[PDB]
Amino acid sequence: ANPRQRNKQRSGKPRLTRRNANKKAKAKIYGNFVIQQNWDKHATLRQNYARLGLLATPNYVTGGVEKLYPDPDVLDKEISIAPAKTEVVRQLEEEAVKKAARQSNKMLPLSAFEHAYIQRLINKYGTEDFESMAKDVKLNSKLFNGSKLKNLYIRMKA
Amino acid sequence: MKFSRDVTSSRRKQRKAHFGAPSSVRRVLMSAPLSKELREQYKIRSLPVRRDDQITVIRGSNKGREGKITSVYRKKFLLLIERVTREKANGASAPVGIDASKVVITKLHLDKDRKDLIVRKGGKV
Amino acid sequence: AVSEKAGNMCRSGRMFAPTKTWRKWHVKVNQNEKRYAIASAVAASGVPSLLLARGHRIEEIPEVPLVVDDAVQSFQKTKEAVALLKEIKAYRDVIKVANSRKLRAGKGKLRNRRHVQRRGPLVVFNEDTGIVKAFRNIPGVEIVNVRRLNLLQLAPGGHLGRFVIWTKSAFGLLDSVFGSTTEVAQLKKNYFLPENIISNADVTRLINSDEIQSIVKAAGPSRVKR
Amino acid sequence: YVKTWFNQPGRKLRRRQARQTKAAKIAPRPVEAIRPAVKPPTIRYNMKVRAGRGFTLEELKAAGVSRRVASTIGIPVDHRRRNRSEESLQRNVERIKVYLAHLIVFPRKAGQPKKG
RNA sequence: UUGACCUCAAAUCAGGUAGGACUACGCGCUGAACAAUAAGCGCAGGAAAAGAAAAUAACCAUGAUUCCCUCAGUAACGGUGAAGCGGGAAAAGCUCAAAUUUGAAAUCUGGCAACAUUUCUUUUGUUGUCCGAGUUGUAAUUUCAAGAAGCUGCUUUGAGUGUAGACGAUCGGUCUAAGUUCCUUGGAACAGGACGUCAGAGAGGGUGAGAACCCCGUCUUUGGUCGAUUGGAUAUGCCAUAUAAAGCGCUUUCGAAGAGUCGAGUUGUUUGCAGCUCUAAAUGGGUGGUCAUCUAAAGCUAAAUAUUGGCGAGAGACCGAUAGCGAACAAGUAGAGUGAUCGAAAGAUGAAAAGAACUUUGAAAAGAGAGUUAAAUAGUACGUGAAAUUGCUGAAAGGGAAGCAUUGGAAAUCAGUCUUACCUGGGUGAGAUCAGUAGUCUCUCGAGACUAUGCA
RNA sequence: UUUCAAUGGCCCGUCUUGAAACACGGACCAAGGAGUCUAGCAUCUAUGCGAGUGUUUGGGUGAUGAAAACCCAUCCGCGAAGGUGGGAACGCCCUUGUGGCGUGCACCAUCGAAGAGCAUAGCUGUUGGGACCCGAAAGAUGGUGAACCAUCUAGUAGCUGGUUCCUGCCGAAGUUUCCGGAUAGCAGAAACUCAGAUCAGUUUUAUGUGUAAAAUGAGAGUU
RNA sequence: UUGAGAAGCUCAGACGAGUAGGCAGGCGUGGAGGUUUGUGACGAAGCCUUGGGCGUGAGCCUGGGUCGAACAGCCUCUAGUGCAGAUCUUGGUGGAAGUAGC
RNA sequence: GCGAAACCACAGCCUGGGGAACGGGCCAGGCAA
RNA sequence: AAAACUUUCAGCAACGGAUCUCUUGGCUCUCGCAUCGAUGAAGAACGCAGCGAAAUGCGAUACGUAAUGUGAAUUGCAGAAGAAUCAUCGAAUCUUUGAACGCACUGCGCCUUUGGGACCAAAGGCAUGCCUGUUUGAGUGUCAUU
Repeated sequence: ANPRQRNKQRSGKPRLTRRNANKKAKAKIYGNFVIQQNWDKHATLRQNYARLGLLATPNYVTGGVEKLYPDPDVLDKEISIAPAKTEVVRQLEEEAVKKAARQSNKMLPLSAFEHAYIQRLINKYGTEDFESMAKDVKLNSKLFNGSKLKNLYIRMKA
Repeated sequence: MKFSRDVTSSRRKQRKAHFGAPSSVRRVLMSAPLSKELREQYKIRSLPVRRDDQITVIRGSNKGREGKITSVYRKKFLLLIERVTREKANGASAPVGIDASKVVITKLHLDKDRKDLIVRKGGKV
Repeated sequence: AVSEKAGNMCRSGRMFAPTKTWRKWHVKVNQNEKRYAIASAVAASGVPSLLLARGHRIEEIPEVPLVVDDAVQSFQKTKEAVALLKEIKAYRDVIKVANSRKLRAGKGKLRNRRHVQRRGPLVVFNEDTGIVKAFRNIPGVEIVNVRRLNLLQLAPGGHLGRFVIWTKSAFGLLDSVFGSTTEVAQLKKNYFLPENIISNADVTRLINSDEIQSIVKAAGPSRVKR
Repeated sequence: YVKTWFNQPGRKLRRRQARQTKAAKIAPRPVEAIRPAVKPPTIRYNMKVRAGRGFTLEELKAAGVSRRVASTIGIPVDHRRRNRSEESLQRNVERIKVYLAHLIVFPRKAGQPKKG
């Protein structure tokens, strides 16, 4: 119809074709390797989350969920977790424990500067009157507060 | 039945493809079978035609009479066979054309590229 | 439709009433009408007469409704389906459809509508494990799940009585997908099978029974002489 | 000016396909974020309960989640909604608490300089 | 004076950027007919715009925007004609101005030097130094949802560089089942019969007629394999400027909030917007019902949504050469018009050109022989070749009509022909559904199909 | 089949006109060519359900076209807000039949004061939309060299010309009356109640031409 | 007595103009799902023909001649579906006419 | 020798009467070669 | 009354191009994607093939080269035998014009560089507005300034 469409239909140049149409094929899973391995490539995400023990939506389903077979005083209280209903959820949960196990050393050491910084304060103002040792300014060059001085005292221990 | 949306099932579009195809796409459209004993020797079913390939015509008025392929006439999908000719008015020979899917290849022209093609498709010499 | 830019009697003119895309293409039917038409469609696939009268070559089928065991759902090769079909003597249908593969009449075949042929048996399964890829290449044989039975596949052409080949797992689910006239289908919510105008649909039994023929008055001649 | 709904089955499948790529990108987490329970603001529907936009700041603090992290573990925030009735605070705090019961949190690696 | 700082200029001073095109969707200005309508003009993107309340509401209150459904042809107006509500799709939040870093412009472009880096020798960075920008304010910080500052005691952390594998995304090559067996008609077998084979492949097309099995494919492929190019994660090596930076908490200390704007009179436009006349406030100001809600005059922002254009793709109860596009072809083409503009007609020999050698007549054009072909009742004026219309021949008829209808006749021509079979009699040889008979097969004793054997 | 013989028959369509007269349109043949598509409303019928009803905004799903089919969450729309007699049908009889005794639907009289929709499809009707097809100078915007071009435009019509196959049944009115109309009437189409009931472009009888009560016929009356 | 396509078969009587208009049953075209285990190079569709038939009719079936690749009956679905006119559109073709004439 | 356009339902003896023109078709007539 | 002429019907030949069959075209709906130009786009003109009538293709590297493939054809002929009126495609080439750019619109130049064999030729650039910066100078500046 159009001039631009029609001149290249008559010409001899090949058409810039793209065999892109793959209907009915879903998006292959990347990201978490565990779920990818247990991801059925044919089932829909609502079916696969359910088969894997995961909630696709914590919010109300707005429709009619499939029936494949004929199926027969508290603000202080805390919900004591939810046991995993599938092995695959336990696989995800087990990795969470191991990843936290590696990242367990959250205590930091001290560098040389703050090391001798805390010794100079400690050997002069004891070890208990942290407010008084924050009140001094001759040695408290940076003018730290009592709260941060105690943190350095704890961190220097280990 | 076709299931890919990458393929088409259109008489208009498939014929457009057939007669809009260039030579490097026409060289696969013009293929030929292989003789039964040779077909199993290389374990391949059909190979594209080629000049200087010894073939036997199986269909048409020129059924049975053998020869080679003098030159493959790609722009009309024909095979020119020596000694398979026609007497014109002036006594000359206007060699008739046979389509590549009628003849059968008996003796191939063994090129270096053909040998690789045979072993590429899980075959052997 | 036609090009909106493009009188009716003039050459190179605007034909009367330009075809418009907003024509009514899709037609609404109430669901309870659709379930009735499909419960009826399933019922009429168990009556052998309505199967022959639709053109199905089931003169040697061992039994109607034809049910097989669950092992047909685990088929893998279309040699196997032909192996099974030929031992249930249902292959007459497929050999009928193969011989009925004409070329369409008219300008249809110029429009990706090239070939025609009859409809073969219908295989209703319950689980996909290789049945759908076994039987599919067999000409005519259509495979459709129990839970999504389609009226264009149980009443093709509008005509009742398609030859269905159930499986045991699919047949056992029929009591749950449709329900009963008293209970309700577990899978179709609040759906009860239709209740008929009459119980005994055979009238000649209603009339020629004793309880009526004992009270009718005398009988005249069927044809009165002139 | 006339509109036709021929792409209605096309658009629905495009939406489903758009949900599946989202699930692919974010595997463990749900495709949908949690929403609170609120009541429609009219005499006609006031006895109803539906979803809200997000959890107010009193709903986060009472449940025990800071407002900054809540945006990261998928709990959404509504600075505009407020709690006037305690039953509205109660129905949404327990909604958070049941969510944190089923919430597995993947640890993230953290920079640990040699000094401090 | 010097020379600073301010302005003023120029230079082929280096580094740049703007224009025109497209316009289906999109954002503005503007506009008459017949209506934010066409047009006219201006500006963009893969979407544009809009957008985190100076928003509703009177509720158990909701909570950025956008689209859909309803609310609803409702209210209101006077037929025009909504919005909350509700239900869905999608969701994500934010950055400045107003604070003294003042115990230290901590910020940044450009030149130069090396270091790197690449869709890339074509990209994009860092380090060092020098110069400028900047104190008429560039960073950090804070944005009302708060927050600043002091305090407390718990919880936290990379804008690095590799390697390795897994996963994905896009491009490219590649791996891929079975008849061309017999018989008949035909120019040709792809047909009809027969015997087979494959089938995750009986879509479609080609091939000398309808080809699952001759060819391309198709199915396996929701994939193996080999390459490259990248994306977000994992694993792990190295480097970390952390004396640092956050969240929650407690506050005997604090808390800045956008002006020719809002608002009023007045005049245009179509309620807002625009001009003109004036022109404000600080628990104020806007809007709703003494109350409720909101926090304007600054800024950004995905997805849900649109799409008669562009790059491709798949289909159709669509048209089938006077149709469907104006164009199945040399189609905006010839051609028409000073010009803007306007604008057609036109598809099919055959399987193969085998496209008619040659002889002959003719100045040739062409004709006649002759040839090819299955066919020339396919000869390039080429598929079938209708009607109108014209020429030749044969027939009957034919004093200013014709014309048709009935009834026949005549000429001319077709309809359609059928004693043949039935019954009875005998003989002759038979067979079987029959044996004063013997076996197998499938059914349900006997019902079939048969194989012997005898012919009563 | 052609032709002849005897008997016959004013050109078709439109419009006009009681009718014609007419005036139109018709050189011939082929092809093209005109109540269509849609939203709203009401009616009739068919179907599903029935104090209910409606899956298709959307979500779930659909491996063999996956734009189909199949399934249902939250709303929402539209609905929901007593006696007397005549009576359909039935039973009991009992001189049976005749009728009576009853029970009395729909409904109608009387006195009075035990929801029927919703949705889909069709038909006909109506209102809009380019609105059966064709035809009236336009006008406006914007351009080109008073003229001309392109679009808005499917601008406007009570009017003009045309509007396409067969058979069967019924078949008017052609105008009162008030007042462009609402009536009526004629024709139908449905629902009713009766032939033991009413009638009649009827005729008599007779009372005072009207009225009232015998024959001749027909079943008659309603909404 | 076989006469149950109960939508069938059978019996009896009267009747038959028709515009506007109302009602009903059918014939035909393109395509659509079903079907005829339909037809077709031993000749589909089409076309012509004073061949033969069928129907009141719309229409239909068939013989011959040409012809050469497709097509149809039945049940439903569907619509750009039926022509003698519109000084109708397009193409073709006559008389006028070998005339006006050049 | 080269060669239109207009026009065209179809025609073309009248005599009279034929009521509505009727003559261009109908009936009586003659004519009609 | 026969011929001629006029008329009907049949045979045959012209004429015409309907019908029937299809069909590398149209239309319609859905679907995926984001991509022009001062680094010269869209458009136009002139060129170019062993020969093209249109038509495409291409730009003096002209119906294209490099590179990666495929592996022997182009085809009316020619033509070579890594062939190919082939595919892919990341490298170069890409005539005059056109927002169109030295002034003008054919011509006329300017500047610099390269060179020729002081002058000339070729090449390069020489369009305007605006932005960041550099240099140069000037203002009737403000000072500064003993």
